[PDB]
Amino acid sequence: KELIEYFKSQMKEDPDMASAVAAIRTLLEFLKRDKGETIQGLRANLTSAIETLCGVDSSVAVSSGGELFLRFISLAYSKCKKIMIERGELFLRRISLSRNKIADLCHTFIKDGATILTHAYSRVVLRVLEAAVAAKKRFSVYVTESQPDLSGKKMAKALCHLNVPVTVVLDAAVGYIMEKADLVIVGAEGVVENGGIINKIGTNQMAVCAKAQNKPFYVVAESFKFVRLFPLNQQDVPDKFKYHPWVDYTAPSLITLLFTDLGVLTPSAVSDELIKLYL
Amino acid sequence: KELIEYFKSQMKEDPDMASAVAAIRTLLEFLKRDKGETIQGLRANLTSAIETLCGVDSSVAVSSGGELFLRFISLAYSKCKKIMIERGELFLRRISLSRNKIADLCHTFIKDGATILTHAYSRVVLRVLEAAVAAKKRFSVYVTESQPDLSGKKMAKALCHLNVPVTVVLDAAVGYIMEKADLVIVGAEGVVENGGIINKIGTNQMAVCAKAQNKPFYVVAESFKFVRLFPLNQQDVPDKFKYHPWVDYTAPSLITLLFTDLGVLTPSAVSDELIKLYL
Amino acid sequence: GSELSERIESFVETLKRGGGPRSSEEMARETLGLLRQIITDHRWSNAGELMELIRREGRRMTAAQPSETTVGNMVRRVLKIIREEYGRLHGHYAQLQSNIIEAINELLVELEGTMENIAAQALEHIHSNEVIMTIGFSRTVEAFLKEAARKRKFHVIVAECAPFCQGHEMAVNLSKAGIETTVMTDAAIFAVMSRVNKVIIGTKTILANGALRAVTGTHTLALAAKHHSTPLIVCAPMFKLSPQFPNEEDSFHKFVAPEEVLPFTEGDILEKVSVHCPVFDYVPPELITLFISNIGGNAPSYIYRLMSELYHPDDHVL
Ligand SMILES: O=C(COc1ccc(Cl)cc1)N[C@H]1CC[C@H](NC(=O)COc2ccc(Cl)cc2)CC1
Repeated sequence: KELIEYFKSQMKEDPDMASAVAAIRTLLEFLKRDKGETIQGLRANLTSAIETLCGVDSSVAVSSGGELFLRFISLAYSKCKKIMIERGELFLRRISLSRNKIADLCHTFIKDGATILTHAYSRVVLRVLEAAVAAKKRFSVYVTESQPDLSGKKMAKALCHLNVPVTVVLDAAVGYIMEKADLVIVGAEGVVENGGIINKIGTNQMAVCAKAQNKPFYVVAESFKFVRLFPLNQQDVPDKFKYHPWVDYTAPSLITLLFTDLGVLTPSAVSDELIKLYL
Repeated sequence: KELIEYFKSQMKEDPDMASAVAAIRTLLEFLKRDKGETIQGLRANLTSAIETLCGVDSSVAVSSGGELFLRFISLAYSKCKKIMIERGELFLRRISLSRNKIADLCHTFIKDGATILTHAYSRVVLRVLEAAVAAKKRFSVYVTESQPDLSGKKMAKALCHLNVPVTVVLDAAVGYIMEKADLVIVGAEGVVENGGIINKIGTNQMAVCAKAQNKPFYVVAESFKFVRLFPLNQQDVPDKFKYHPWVDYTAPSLITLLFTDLGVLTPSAVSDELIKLYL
Repeated sequence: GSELSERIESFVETLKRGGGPRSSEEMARETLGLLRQIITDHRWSNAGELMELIRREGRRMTAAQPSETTVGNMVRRVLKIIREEYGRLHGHYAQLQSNIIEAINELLVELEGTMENIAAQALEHIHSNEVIMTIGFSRTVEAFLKEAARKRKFHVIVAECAPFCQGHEMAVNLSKAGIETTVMTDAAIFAVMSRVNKVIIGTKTILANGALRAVTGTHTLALAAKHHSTPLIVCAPMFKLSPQFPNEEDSFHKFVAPEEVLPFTEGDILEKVSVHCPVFDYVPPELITLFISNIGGNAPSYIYRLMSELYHPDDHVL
């Protein structure tokens, strides 16, 4: 098609780039290229782009982005699209400053001399740890190897360049090392209404062990990851996002705080943001 | 030496044989071969055998066997050893009937139509599941892949021959599948005083998730695995038995019942047995 | 001869059809008297044949009513007595029988003292102006409370048991002695639990795991007590101790006619709806704080040792 290969090469373009940002870029250029001047026909092309892009990629982050920014642009007839492209550009700018804001709000929560415990590789956790070490903070790091795709080794390699002691641990050894970790920081792949996070398979184990040892469980995520889902148990999550599952759900009961570009939030506040945004 | 190669070939002799039974066999033949007729000199050769055998193998089961049966034989001068060899033979017989007794006491606790959840391969769990399926019981089985040594695949292969639906799951996916498991059965590698078990690395995660979902957590082990240790946290366990650790500790707070040859026991009763045995 | 046979029968059918005698202490007394008459009125010379016929008739009893475990566990007590006497005389035939008879006699004279023992022990567990909660009806627990009331002032909250509202007569009996008693529906257990100090309840059977089989709804009360961390006390004599384990057994709950739950007059819906009326329910040992017995208080984590002290492990299957 036209969006499949552009998304693929955007992944190739910037190996240091997220997937939701690539998705919003692809949908922006898709809407800017075809020149769809129709009140109702524009939405058809939009949802076609969204369904195609989360058919190629099974991320909840991509679908959440899609939904929220398609509503944002639709919330903006000839002048409609003329102002909608403006609002899309400024949305892209805000989403770009997202991760820097996230690092520079949450790097102050890591008391130095502590021990970070992290799940598989995530760009937001890496950014906040870079911000912390740039502020002259020394700490030890344990990383889960992320057995399905060995992203723990990748996280350890990326964090070793930051001049910090990183000790990638086994997937099932968090229960052993949880008493040696002062806190847990994990980058959510998607945030459900109640405050839970639909992250990699072992994040739920992380949170359960944290509640078993009262250890703080911190989560960092961009606000374009706020998805309007409410799973009651593991099976209640959409099966498309699970594909041996790949991504499981963690209740807000197990999360202490969320560090988003909208400031530090109680797991209770994300639902407030979502119902203010009205899906 | 003489014990190293005999233990190795005993492992080669019977690939369907435990390590503690092989250790007791090797020590029995060691005491029966050298003909040590000394009140105090006999114990030197004994502890030499024990230290050698747990130097070659880093199992807590082997050391526990060693300790308990060296006390048993010492609890039995010319007639001393003459009756001690008798008591060793009957000890071997009891330890042989151990696993059959364990299967035939615990196979009745699996309500049919349930879902067993098991950690890495263990002979006792296999025996009890064989006893259950021989009693015309159908149930589903989830097995953890045991990432360090892929013993979950081995358990799945062994249990597939038993004509039961086995679904080996990921090491970090127990938190996802715990709601689909009616109970958890794991074969302990060693039983500490308070009732906890020093088993493979993910057994503690298993137990913590069980307490997170009130699911029954069952443990099956032979009484020669009763070790006289009391770890307060993960690091309190002996480091020699841990060798990236290999075996971690699970508190009796997280265990429902233990199925040993001495009958079904509350985690409280193992300490009673141990203090009656007086180490 | 045939008197023994017809009395054994009468007892079997009384256990099968309804509850006779009502009090399970009287049931223990009756079954012990019957076991004595059996061991006296049979031509047994070796202890093995006696144990075998005892096991057979006990199997018949257990088949008569599985939910009534007092009869079975006291049959096991008699079997343990026979084993102990045989070990004493072998580790001797007329002396064997008379020694078994005097063993049964001491068991029976200590049987009627468990009530008074628990009543005496009751005082050191109740303080002034305390709020007790109990569910259903239990002679042992009401004796406990009315013996503590002679020297203490306290409040008792009795949760009626639906459908069999035995808790109402218990509340009346407690009020007889001036024990300020509040009667409520079992639906209000958790609502009132926040203002309760202790939970004192009887039981029908204690399992080897430490769990106990008690009237329906008591598991919810135990869960509420655990949530509010209030101590849950079980005043159960030592003849309700059953060596069987929770899920190695069969026939745990006793289901009675659903007429007690939904009446016949409801009409056509009674062909479309499935009604269930479980009398008993399972309470895991994690929710029990302390067991009170005729010997003294004990944690649930010692009931297995009490088993080892009462029943031979080869007689757990009868
Ligand atoms: O009057 C009642 C009846 O309670 C119920 C009756 C019915 C129901 Cl539905 C629920 C509760 N209970 C009393 C129990 C003592 C309490 N407290 C005191 O008397 C003082 O408590 C203290 C004082 C000092 C200390 Cl250190 C601790 C507690 C007042 C209420």
